[PDB]
Amino acid sequence: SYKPISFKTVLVSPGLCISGDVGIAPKQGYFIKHNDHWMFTGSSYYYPEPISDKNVVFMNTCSVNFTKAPLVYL
Amino acid sequence: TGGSEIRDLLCVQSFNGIKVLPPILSESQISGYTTAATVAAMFPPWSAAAGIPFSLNVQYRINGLGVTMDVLNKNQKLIATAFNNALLSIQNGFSATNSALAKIQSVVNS
Repeated sequence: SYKPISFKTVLVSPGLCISGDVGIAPKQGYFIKHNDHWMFTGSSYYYPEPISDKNVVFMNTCSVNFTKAPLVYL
Repeated sequence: TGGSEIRDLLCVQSFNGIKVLPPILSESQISGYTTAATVAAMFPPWSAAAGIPFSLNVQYRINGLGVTMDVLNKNQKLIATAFNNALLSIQNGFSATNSALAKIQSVVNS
């Protein structure tokens, strides 16, 4: 069995609206803040990776309580 | 030990050597375990709900059946209202002659 031995506390987000009412959500992980731009992180190992479409489930519209950031493009 | 009633069966059984010992864990502890599991499922960190907010978990579970995501987050208020209504109905349904109570009184009476 896989087993962690150390931990780190970070601020996460389950999704965000990035364009004209579109939604993105992580496949298995979270979105984290790093200097005014968001990156994906796996849910069992802390490693910032750039925003891709292979780790993101697209949405036709985002939820009302998702974070708002028109700056992120995809 | 101290009483004025004689038609009870449990006292006669206990005096005749037949006795039902309490379990090693009290039901208060098991209720605390179920409460802890439910709270960890609901509040962050979402341990029992695969690390995601509960409403979004309901949204994704409904979407996986075939429901599109456009109508899901535009019906979130009525989805939560329907979930609360289902919880209240399943709460109030135990007052009638339900089937779960049929099993519980079945094992007790057996």
